[PDB]
Formats: sequence, C-alpha cells, structure tokens
Amino acid sequence: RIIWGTNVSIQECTTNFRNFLMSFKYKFRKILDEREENTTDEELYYIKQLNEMRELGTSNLNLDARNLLAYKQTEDLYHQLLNYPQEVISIMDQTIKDCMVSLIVDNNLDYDLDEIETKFYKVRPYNVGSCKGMRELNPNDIDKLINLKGLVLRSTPVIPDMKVAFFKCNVCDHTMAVEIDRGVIQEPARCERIDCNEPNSMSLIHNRCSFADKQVIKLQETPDFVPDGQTPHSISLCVYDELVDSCRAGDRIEVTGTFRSIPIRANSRQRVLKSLYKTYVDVVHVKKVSDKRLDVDTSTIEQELMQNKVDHNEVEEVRQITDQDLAKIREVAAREDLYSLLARSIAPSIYELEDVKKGILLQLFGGTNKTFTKGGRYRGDINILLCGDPSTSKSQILQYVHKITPRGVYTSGKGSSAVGLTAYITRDVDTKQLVLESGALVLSDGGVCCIDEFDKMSDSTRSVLHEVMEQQTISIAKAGIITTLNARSSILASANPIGSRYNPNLPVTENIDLPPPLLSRFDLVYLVLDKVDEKNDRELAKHLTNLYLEDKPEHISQDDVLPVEFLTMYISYAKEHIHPIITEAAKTELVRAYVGMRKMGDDSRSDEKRITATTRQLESMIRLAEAHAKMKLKNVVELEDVQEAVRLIRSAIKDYATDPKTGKIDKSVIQRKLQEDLSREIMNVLKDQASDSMSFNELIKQINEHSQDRVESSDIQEALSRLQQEDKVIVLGEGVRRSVR
Amino acid sequence: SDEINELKEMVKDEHIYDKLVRSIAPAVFGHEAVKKGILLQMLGGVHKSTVEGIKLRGDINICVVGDPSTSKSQFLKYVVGFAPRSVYTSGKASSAAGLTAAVVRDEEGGDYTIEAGALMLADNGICCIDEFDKMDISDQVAIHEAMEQQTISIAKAGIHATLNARTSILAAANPVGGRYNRKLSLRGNLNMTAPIMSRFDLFFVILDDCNEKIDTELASHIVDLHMKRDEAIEPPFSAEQLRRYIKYARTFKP
Amino acid sequence: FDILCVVRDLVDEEADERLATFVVDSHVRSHQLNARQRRLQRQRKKEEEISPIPQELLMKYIHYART
Amino acid sequence: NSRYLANSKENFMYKEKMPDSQANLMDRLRERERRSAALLSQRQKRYQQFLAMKMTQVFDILFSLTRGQPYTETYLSSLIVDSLQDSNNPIGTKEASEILAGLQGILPMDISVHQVDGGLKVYRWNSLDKNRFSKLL
Ligand SMILES: Nc1ncnc2c1ncn2[C@@H]1O[C@H](COP(=O)(O)OP(=O)(O)OP(O)(O)=S)[C@@H](O)[C@H]1O
Ligand SMILES: Nc1ncnc2c1ncn2[C@@H]1O[C@H](COP(=O)(O)OP(=O)(O)OP(O)(O)=S)[C@@H](O)[C@H]1O
Repeated sequence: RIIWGTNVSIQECTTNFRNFLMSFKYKFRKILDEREENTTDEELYYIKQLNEMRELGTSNLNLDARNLLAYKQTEDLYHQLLNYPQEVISIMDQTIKDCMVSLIVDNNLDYDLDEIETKFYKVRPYNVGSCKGMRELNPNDIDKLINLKGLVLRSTPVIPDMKVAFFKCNVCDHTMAVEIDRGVIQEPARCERIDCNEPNSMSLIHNRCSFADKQVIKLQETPDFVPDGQTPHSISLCVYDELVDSCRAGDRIEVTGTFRSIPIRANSRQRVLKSLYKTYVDVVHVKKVSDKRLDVDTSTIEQELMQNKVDHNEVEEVRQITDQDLAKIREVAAREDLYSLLARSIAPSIYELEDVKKGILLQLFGGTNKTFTKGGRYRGDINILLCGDPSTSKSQILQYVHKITPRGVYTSGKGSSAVGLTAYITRDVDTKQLVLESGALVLSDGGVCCIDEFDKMSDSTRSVLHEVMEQQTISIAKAGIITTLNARSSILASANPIGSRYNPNLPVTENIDLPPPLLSRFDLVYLVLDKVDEKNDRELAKHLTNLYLEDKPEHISQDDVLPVEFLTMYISYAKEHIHPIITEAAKTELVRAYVGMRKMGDDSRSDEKRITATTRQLESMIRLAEAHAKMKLKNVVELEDVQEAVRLIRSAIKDYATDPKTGKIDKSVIQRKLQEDLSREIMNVLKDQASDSMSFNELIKQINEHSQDRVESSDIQEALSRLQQEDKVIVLGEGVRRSVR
Repeated sequence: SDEINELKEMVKDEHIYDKLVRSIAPAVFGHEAVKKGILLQMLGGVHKSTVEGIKLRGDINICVVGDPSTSKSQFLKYVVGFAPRSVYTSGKASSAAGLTAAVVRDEEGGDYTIEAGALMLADNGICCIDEFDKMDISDQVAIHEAMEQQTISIAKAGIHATLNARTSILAAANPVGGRYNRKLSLRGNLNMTAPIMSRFDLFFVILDDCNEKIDTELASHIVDLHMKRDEAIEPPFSAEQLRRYIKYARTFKP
Repeated sequence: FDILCVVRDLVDEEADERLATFVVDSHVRSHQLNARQRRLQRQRKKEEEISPIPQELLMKYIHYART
Repeated sequence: NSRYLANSKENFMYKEKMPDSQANLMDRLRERERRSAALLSQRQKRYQQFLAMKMTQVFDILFSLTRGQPYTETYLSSLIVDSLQDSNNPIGTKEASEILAGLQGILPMDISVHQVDGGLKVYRWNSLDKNRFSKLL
C-alpha cells in the first residue's frame, strides 16, 4: 500500500525489515568499520536484544541507524527513516510487535501471547548521522531525523498531558471514559448509557483521567563552531513519557529526534494565527550524558537503555576507527621523538620554547577518573598557569590550544565576572524552577579552558577559582537558592609578572602576584623568560621571515611531517581507550621524588618568599605522570615515566636554595673536580680490570650502578675523551674501551 | 530486638571512642585532633533551657584554619555527605542575606514572606562553610545570631519574625597570607574580629611542616588512594553503622 | 541614650573561679496531677535556689507597676 | 535493667589492678585467637541476623507501593535507602543490595533476578505471602 503523503509503501518495507531483524549480525558493522575481528562468532544481534527485552519487558529498542545502514538491501529504509520518520517509526513498531508475537509462538511462554500484544512497543533509533549543529538546520528538513549535541539549560517540571478523558457520572449514574486521538475532546451531549437526560451537561473528572508526561527541555548547543558575535543558539525540546527526566539541568546530553514547526498566536482571542512558525525538536532518543560519572541514576527504564549503550563504547565514541588509522596511531606511538614531535605538532608556528608545548600536551590527555566510593572528586585533570616576559607567545599558544581542543572556551580576564566564570542560577518565576545560565566554565565541562590577563582579573573574581580548580564544583548560595553545580574543567591560564618583566632582584613568588593558596592550586607553573641570547634571536627572526616569505604559509618550522589533523583523533582515542594503572615501582620513585622536592624547599626563610612543595605537588606528579603514560598509549605507568614529570615540575624551579630570584646567568670548578675524581676512579678500575677492554655500558654497570643514582654518562664521554687526548685509554671501537700501553 | 544486638556490640566494645575517631576520615591521613573535633560535632550537647529565665545553647562549632594542602576541604565535602541534613556553601560566592534568611514577595496574596536559606534548612545538622576570610564582613555578620543566641530574628519589609536555627556550623578559612608566617604571632595573623573568634567553641590552627617519617607515610597513603586496587582503607567501622550508632547516641542527655 | 552599661571582661584568678562554680551549677539546674504538683513545686525550688523573688511574681509585679 | 546501654562505672578509673597474675595471661591469650575464629564468624552471622530483620519489612516495601514490573537494581536500592530507613534505623546502599539478593534467594519462586551488563534487573512482582518463609532465619 502506497502512502498518499509519503509514497513509501508499507508492505515491502515491513517485509524486508522483518528478515532484516532476523539476518542481522555484528559483522556487517565490522566490515564497514574495518576493525579487527569475534562477538562470539557473530551471533544474531537482534534476536539477542529482542529476547532480552521480551524477558525484561522494556518495550523500547535502542538502535544505531548506522547498523541498519551497514546491512544489504536496507539503505532504502535507512534513508526513508531520515525522510519519513513519522511513518517508518510506525511500521517499525508494527514489525517489532509482530516479531515479538512470532518469537513467542516459537518460544513457549512469555506474556501468554497477549499481555505482550496489548502493550505498545516503541523504537529508539539513535546516531543517524550527526547534523551540523544549529546554524545549519534548514527549513528544508522540517521533518527529518536530526542529531544534536550540547548541554541543557532548563527543564520544565513534569507537565501532564491528556490522553483519555473520564467524564462525570451524571444523575444517570454511569460515568463515561473516552480518549481523544487529536487535540479535540468531545463530550457527548446526551447523558450516559440510558438516555435519562438526553439534554445533559456532561462534565469531566480531571483527577481520574489518565495522563502522559511532556517535558520541555531548552538546549544550548556546544560552541564547536559558533564563529563570533552571537551567543550559541538554543532549540527548545519536548520529551514524551519515557525519556522524561532523563536529563536534569547542567547535563551534557546528546539527542536524536525529529524537527517540528508550529505557528503562534498574537492576540490569542481570535482564531487567527501568525506566519513564521516557531520550531522545536520532538526528541526520540537521548544519549544520556556523554559522560562516565555513574554515581546514581536519574529515571526509569531509560537507564536500561544507558546500559545497552555504554557497552558498545569503542566505535560509537571514537565515531571513527580503522586499523589503518589505528595502525598509523600505533606507528606514531612507536616513534621515538614522539614526546618531542607531538609537542611541536600542537603549535607548529611556535618557536623553540618546547617545554611549554610539552606541558600543554600533557594537559590535553589530563589524568584518569579514579572514582572512589568514599571521598571522591579528586580533580581528574590538571591546570597550568604560565607567565613570563611580555610578547613571548603565551597568548598565542592559548589561542592555538583553544583551537586544537574540540571543547575549548576562550575567555579574557578583567573583561569578565564571577558569574561569567561559573554559570549563574536563576529561580525562574515562570515555572518556579532552577535554571542555570552561561557558565563559561560550564561550557568547558570536559576539555580545556583558557584565561588571559589572569593577574589583571579582579580580586572579587579570581575567587571562584579557589573552589572550582580543586573540587570542580561551584557552591552557589544566594537569596533564592543554594546548590552545587559541578563543572569538571582543566583551566589553562596565561599571566603577566608584576610590572612588565622580571626583577631578578625580587623574590619569585612575590614577582608573581597570586597568593600562595591559589598558586599552589595550579598544578604546574611555567616561567617563559625572554633572553638576550643573540644566538636564538636571529633564528627566531628567520622563523618569522620565512612564514612571511610565502603568501599562504604553512609548516613555519623545520619541514618534518606532523599530523595537524590526525593528532586530534589520536587524542580523542587515547583519552578513551587506555587507563594507566600505576605500577608498584612507580610508587617508590614517586615518593622519593616528592620527599626530595619538599626537603629542598625546607628553610627558615622560605616561609614568606618561596613557593613551598605541598601535597598538591604529589597530586600533580601522579595526575601528570599517568597522563604521560596515557600518551604513547602506555597501558601502565612505568618507572622511567615519572622522571620527566619531575623535570616538568622543576621547569619553574631549578635555581635557588634559601632565597628566590633565580638569576642563573649560565665549566665549573666543582665540575672540574667531578670529572677529575671520575677520571681517577675509572683509571683505577680499567687498570684493575685486566681485560683492558669493556663497553661504555659495561663500564657504567660496573661503576655507575654499584650505588646511588646513575650519572649523565656523557660527562663520562668527556672523561674518556680527555683520556683520549691525554691518551690514557683508547676507545678502540665502540664495542669496548681499552687503556694505553 | 535484632538490631539491639548490633548496637550492643558497637557500644559494649572497649575502645569504640578510639575505634570511632580513627574511622571518620578513611581517606584523610591522620589529623587525629580534627577528626575528633568532627566526631564530637555530629553529637551535639543538650541545649536544655535554664530556669524559665533564659535558654542557653547546646551545640558545638569547630572551626578549622589551616595552611595550604591540609585536606581541610576534604573533611567538609565529606561531612556534608555523611552528616544528615547538611549543606556546603563556598561562602564568598554566597551572601549574608541568603545565609540567614531571605525576604521575597509572593503573588498569592501580594505579600512578603520568608525564604528558609542555608541556616534554616540546615536545622539540626551541620552547616559547613568555606573561606570565612573571603566572606566580607557584610556576610560574616549575618551568622552571629545563629551561633550563640541560636535563633535568627528579622525585621524587614514589614514582617517581623524570629526563627530558631538549632544548627551546628563549621569553617575552613585560610590564614591571612594564605600560609601564615611562623615568624609572626597569632594575634595579628588570623584577620578576624574578637567575637566570631570566640563563638567558635573549638579552634584548630592547622600547620604544615616538613619531615621524613611523616611525609613518606603521607605520600604512600595518597598513592595507595590513587592506586584504586590498594583500597585497604577499610576502617573498623563503616561509614554506615556509624550513622545508626550516632542516631542512637544522640539521645543520651547526661 | 541616658544610661551606658559599660561591661568589661578581665582575667582574675579567683572571681572567675566563683563565677565558674555559679555557671556550672546553672548548667546543672537546667538539666499525673500529683506528678504535676511535684514538678511545679520542684521548679519552684529551683526558682528559690536563686533565692530572691520568683519570676511570675516579678512579671506580675512589673505589669502592676507600669499600670 | 532495661537495655539502657549506659556504662557509668566502666569509665571510673584504672581499677584493673587487682589481678597480679604471672605470665598466665599468655594462657588466656593462647585461647584468644581461638575465639577470634568464632567471634569474627559470629559477627558475620550477626548480619545474617541483622539483614534478616530488615528484609522482614522489605517484602512489604516494594510490594505495597511499587507495581512497575521492569524495576532495576540501582533504582530500587536508592529507593530502599532514603525510604523509612531515614528514620531511627538507617541503612547503607550496598546493604540494600544484599537485602535484595537475600529476598530473591529466600524466594526464587517469583523474585527472579538476572543481570544484563551492569546492575541486576529484578523480576515482575506477583505478591505472595512471606513470613511463612521468613521463619527460615
Ligand atoms: N618564540 C616565538 N614563537 C612564535 N611567535 C613568537 C615568538 N616570540 C614572539 N612571537 C610573536 O610575538 C607576538 C607575541 O604575542 P604573545 O606573546 O602571545 O602576546 P603576549 O605575550 O601574551 O603579550 P603579553 O604582554 O604577554 S599579554 C606574537 O605575534 C607571536 O607570534
Ligand atoms: N593530609 C592529607 N592526606 C592526604 N591527602 C591530602 C591531605 N591534605 C591534602 N590532601 C589532598 O590535596 C588536595 C588539597 O586539599 P586541601 O588543602 O584541603 O584543599 P582545599 O580544601 O581547597 O584547601 P584551601 O585552603 O581551601 S586552597 C586534596 O584534594 C586532597 O586530596
């Protein structure tokens, strides 16, 4: 039968769809995906889900449209879905109930064949192809299946909706109940079964009448593409009876639903309407939070859909994976200069100041969510201030990162207030509820933020940080409402030392202005100091003039290939397929590293001027080393992977013991003595080692490992080079090292 | 009669008072001073009125003040999740009016009425707070009556009323200079007036200093925490049976 | 104003001891038809531990006076 | 006296000074570990006791109000806690999970619980009589 309004005939669709629901297997999906193969040898996926639901009575069947797509002879339906949801959904539910019936007439007992057939069945097709957010939504697709992302602002309280009337038992004494099946409600003039009152005033008992949940959910899409000038848009939503309350305020949900368009009234007295319809989205399915908190539930059966959703994590969350892409990934991971390479691969236009890039990269992979049943909220990510002499790429690095990440929210300082930093709540008097608004920090829930002129920020502001940075929550308490909105977000602030540059006659923690609490709050502080080198200076000048040479300049730095686009998907794979477990050996070297950090910081006059190593130093070391191990796709933290973490934390501090003001205008006498004693000992060994030849490595294990920590061993290279000039020994091939006759 | 056996156990044991105090902060490391201060908080006094003359307070207000990284916010964001009917407010974000009571208009009768606020909806429970120092005096003031007189009194927009707020309070403000000079004294070091310094019937200026036989233990502890697998953190008494044991002990009025 | 009650807290080795005894005894005394008799009269015995006039007398007194 | 669980004497002082025994205390301690086996297990049975009494009401907690058939585990638990268990006699979440497991086990006739991916969904209520099996403490 052809449809007068869609010309999409039913019989063929239902017929193909039936054996579609019986021919379905995991493999179709795998072939399109191209991922490595079993799924218990590809059992029938749909009968799996169908049996499970029949036994659980969910009557809701989640479905990824790409699955139905990846099967032969169904793409017709796969597109008609995107084009005729209003009826393909109907025929889908019909087929669902009918295959339930065939299954139960094959499967002896379930619902006695009737309780099943009585209750309806709804389908939940999600992930039909992510549309291009709001500003793309065309009035040409008024009735199509859109996918939208973005957090929700406000949820109207549960609103009932008439479904079946229950009309007043008249003096005739036989109440009558009737549904509506449209926006119309008909009350029969005559009274009840007997026409005791043919003329009658039938009334309605609006308490026993059934109802249906209709929740209106405003939505503010993610600022993935919002160019400038306009605040990210908003698309009101409606939800019908099963996904209701699956989305509280503040959540970061994703939705797949049909677009709609309805006129409005102006006077509301006369029946005349207005052109320029208003629009919303009748949702169909809601990807729950796109998060992994899993503290407690929110709603009814819907959580069963959430459990059916979370298990397929790999392809659905990567949104793209191929072992040619994954092979490229593992290959890159194999490359040795990785930590260097990817560093520059973040901001290729940025010059030699690599350690900044390193810290930034480590921020991108930030930490792992260790969720405790007791305690909890251990700020899974990190936070990086950076400061230094004006005009030193800081602000541009921030721009660069904010562009890199898929969730960044740029923001300035001193042009912003505490409300801007942490959403502000409003008791809406319309429905007397809690709405949240414009959290700059909340927009960045997940993924980094950026903040400039951090010093120039007001003291009235720069106080919400004192909370959000260490608990990732904001506890607002004003006249109407008290609440705590959690905003997990890795801040990344620029700065400017007081005045307009250093004063290497001034203490460092005074040269930075911020108070020590908020300062130690920052996981990692950089001091990008400007030098008068004249050795890098001309290199930098060339590094600018070259980009000015071309018209459309690319790869401003050395011409080494680096994957400007690949690295983003690389990151969004790493942060989600690997969770570093801190092995035992790491624990030791981490503890000793902390102890050494703190004992060094010890002093009597370190109290007022220095930055003291405190427990957050250990938090930094651990949350940062596990991020390093997440990089390189390492599944478990090694021991030689916290060492560079220590190095990075020491980027700021290396050069002062009792008083700050590093100074350190970079061959020392104590270095002379070091080389000299090493020469003594190594000559004594090689003259005691009668087999006069041994490798540099063997010699190192002979001496440099007998006791406490190994030495550079390139200072050993200079030692043996001296012993070549002096000719006390002879390398005699790289494999060994002999002495002189 | 069954649960009587469970209490009977958890109360007839000899060292409960110790078994309890080292089992209030399973994650936190040590601080056997403060943990005691909290365990006593959830167990109020008697608040029994005097001769018909007057009524006196029967509640305790511990007020930690500590150097950086002393795990002082952990105690709060724990208590407020374990003490019944409690509330956590950052303070500086909030305002004094919000903290005690709000006056607001309603369209039902076109009249002014009361908003409970943190203090009134925190009745008979701990109402923890953060960063007093950051809370400008404009809001520090609005608490005093919920400290000693135990009740708030408000005369605004025509409505005069008085609501009793039997609420334990807390605090976690940081010293003036973030960290406080061991050099300087304590007088010109806390930056808070005399009264609100007195009304706190505890005081814990927590320090933070260097050591080896301490910092090693602390680091091992934090690591074991971040090593989920090594959640050997199980204290004697769970964070649940402690609740029922309290809900019993709340009734003795010795 | 006319009267200015100037109060002051001063450390004393002894006066505070007596005051303390007083306050402790205060927190000590704080905490059918014949039970109600035995209760009212015991409350009045506590009203007499502070030996001068009982309260209800004094509030009726102030009412009488100001009238 | 009536089980007013006070201890006004045990806190008197270090009265425990009369017994001036020899190393005989090791003797006592030699048996201590023995009872440690029973004591522990005894405490264990206490929950086999304690949880018991709790479930005596639970088959009238979910029953008498909740006739939604597909109920899961997390939702039902978070209902049990914060139910009347916010009164004099509180309880913990995972303890509620234990209560559910025990109810199912002591009545597998109706209560059928089978887990899918996370959280054990629970059966479709059919309202038996219970204490007849509650006597099986
Ligand atoms: N090493 C460098 N690599 C790349 N660009 C550089 C470098 N040094 C300076 N620049 C350029 O010099 C300018 C400095 O910009 P920024 O340093 O980001 O601004 P800014 O440093 O934040 O200014 P202030 O005073 O610190 S707020 C930009 O045009 C940079 O591209
Ligand atoms: N004694 C401790 N044992 C274990 N971990 C600790 C300890 N002290 C602090 N930490 C950890 O270090 C972090 C900082 O703790 P706090 O200093 O309490 O933070 P805070 O409460 O924001 O302090 P302020 O004064 O408000 S900046 C916490 O997330 C703890 O996990």
